[PDB]
Amino acid sequence: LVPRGSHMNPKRIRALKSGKQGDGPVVYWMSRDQRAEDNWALLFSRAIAKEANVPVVVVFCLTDEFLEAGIRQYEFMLKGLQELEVSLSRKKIPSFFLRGDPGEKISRFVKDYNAGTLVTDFSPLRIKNQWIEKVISGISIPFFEVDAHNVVPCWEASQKHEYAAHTFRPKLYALLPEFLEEFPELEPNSVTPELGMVETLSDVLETGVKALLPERALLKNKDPLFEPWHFEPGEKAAKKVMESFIADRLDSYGALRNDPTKNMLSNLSPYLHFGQISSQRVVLEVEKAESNPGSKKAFLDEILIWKEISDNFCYYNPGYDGFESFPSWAKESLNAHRNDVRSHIYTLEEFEAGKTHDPLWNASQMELLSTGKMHGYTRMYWAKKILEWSESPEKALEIAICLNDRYELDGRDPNGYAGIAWSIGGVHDRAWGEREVTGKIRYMSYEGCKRKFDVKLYIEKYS
Ligand SMILES: Cc1cc2nc3c(=O)[nH]c(=O)nc-3n(C[C@H](O)[C@H](O)[C@H](O)COP(=O)(O)OP(=O)(O)OC[C@H]3O[C@@H](n4cnc5c(N)ncnc54)[C@H](O)[C@@H]3O)c2cc1C
Ligand SMILES: O=c1nc2n(C[C@H](O)[C@H](O)[C@H](O)CO)c3cc(O)ccc3cc-2c(=O)[nH]1
Repeated sequence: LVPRGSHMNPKRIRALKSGKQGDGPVVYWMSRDQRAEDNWALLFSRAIAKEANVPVVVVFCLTDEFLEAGIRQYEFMLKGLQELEVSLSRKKIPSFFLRGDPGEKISRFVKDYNAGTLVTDFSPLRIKNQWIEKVISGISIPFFEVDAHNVVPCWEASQKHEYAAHTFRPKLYALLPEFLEEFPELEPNSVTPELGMVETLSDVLETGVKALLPERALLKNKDPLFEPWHFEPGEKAAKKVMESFIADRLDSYGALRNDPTKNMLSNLSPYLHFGQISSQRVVLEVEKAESNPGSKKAFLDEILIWKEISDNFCYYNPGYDGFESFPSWAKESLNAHRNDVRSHIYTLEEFEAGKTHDPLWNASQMELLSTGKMHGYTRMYWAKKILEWSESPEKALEIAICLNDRYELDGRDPNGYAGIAWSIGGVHDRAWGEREVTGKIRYMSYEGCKRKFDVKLYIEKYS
């Protein structure tokens, strides 16, 4: 059914719904992993199709709202998809396009297109679970899930929530020999569909990407400060970004990754978030590069351990966007400090506009507003001050999530929920010295940042 093959480890795929395979095509419902290369979900779909002697097709369902995403994210995504249509067409793989709630739309497409098998990629977010539940209730064919985003499938890396990077790391590293491997080439279709009410991705893109942008987003926020030229979308551009990282930035990454005045990060996160490039691919190429061992170890721990522990966090904590997901020590500490007098209480709107008393905080928010990607070091500072200057930890978490999800190109992502939870709630951290308001949550002061990098320069750049 799912045939054996070179580099096709069956542990990457599991049945969401087992059943009777139909005579029709294999449909890959693409959602998280928007690429044609290095995509285990697409590769498995193609293998299932080959075994059944049917075509494989791809379908995508555009929702007009997604976790507070606006025009900046939808346009980045849709420009990517425009390129993807060409790549898929070159492999003779049809791509179809739906609009609305994927729950309803995907199950109806499965009926209308007479799919014999359904496959999707893996996301641990609540919204994907909700769509999947609805689809299952509406189909009568087998439905598989493939982890295309993680090197080690999320449900294999650990059977539970990992409290620390140091408990996850040995589990993950022990499984790299099995799962850190090259990808096979995607075989083009050899079987022709020749196949109403179904529009192709090509069809819907004939009048451009702008026509597809959600109306509700534009109306809610014109997004005047966004600068679209910092990150070009799509698989080709992602590859360029990875190659320039390796060539120009990787050697200095270990020394300078915590300095937000230096452009020494990979800049891969928007591409990784939309699955326009594979983290497994990135790891393979970094492993091959001759660079500083310190920098390689640091980079690999981020894209392997911290990225995959974020999927672990969301997968094993259904309330990952809530205070109750925090470790017990942190809930106890924040609870004990709930009635401490705050020095500042900012509204969502004040934080959003960068209108605090702290110019480093404001500059961090301006980097986010202007570029859609805040430096990783200042993201920690930024979220921690939202805790410090909100009425409650719950309110802080709500605000941090909202701004991250509204404005980061790489947001609405397990890495964001996990990073915000680390920052505000000590998830995957330890307790530090007790303070008013913030209790034992790790503190990051303005003066501490001044000691570590040129704060004045960062502020000037985003003024
Ligand atoms: C408050 C807060 C919010 C965050 N929100 C997001 C988010 O919405 N989306 C997002 O992808 N990351 C988020 N992160 C994690 C991290 O800051 C970003 O992944 C990183 O800054 C992206 O830039 P880069 O790809 O140039 O990073 P690089 O340092 O080059 O890292 C390469 C890749 O490794 C992964 N990675 C790196 N650092 C982390 C980390 N700390 N946790 C998890 N994975 C990591 C990412 O996939 C990243 O793209 C957040 C962190 C914090 C503290
Ligand atoms: O399948 C979809 N995935 C969309 N995604 C992808 C999202 O990463 C996945 O839907 C989740 O991983 C759950 O599968 C978006 C991601 C963003 O950051 C912003 C907007 C979207 C919109 C959609 C969408 O309309 N349909």
